[PDB]
Amino acid sequence: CLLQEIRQQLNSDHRDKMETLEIDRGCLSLNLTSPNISLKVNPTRIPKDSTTL
Amino acid sequence: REMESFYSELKWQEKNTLEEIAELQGDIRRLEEDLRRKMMNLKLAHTRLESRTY
Repeated sequence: CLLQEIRQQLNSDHRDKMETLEIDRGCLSLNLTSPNISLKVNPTRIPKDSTTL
Repeated sequence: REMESFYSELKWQEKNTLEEIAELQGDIRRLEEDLRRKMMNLKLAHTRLESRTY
């Protein structure tokens, strides 16, 4: 049973990190002369969780 | 005699001023498109800021 719970939580972590991978690599893809680039509302805002390093 | 001297000097001076003005106009136009480039850069910056939200 303990190993089962270990497995499920590690799977959750894996999905989290791969989502982060995709988001960051799309950010890298974005470059000049883009269709969806625009002025954003309070881009200076701070997130509501703000986890540290 | 002194009439003619005055006249020639003034003509040369106005020629000089003409060329200076033309150069100034070109320069101002250039700075204007430079400004447009800065606004496009700001668009890029805000979009990159937004992208980290998700």
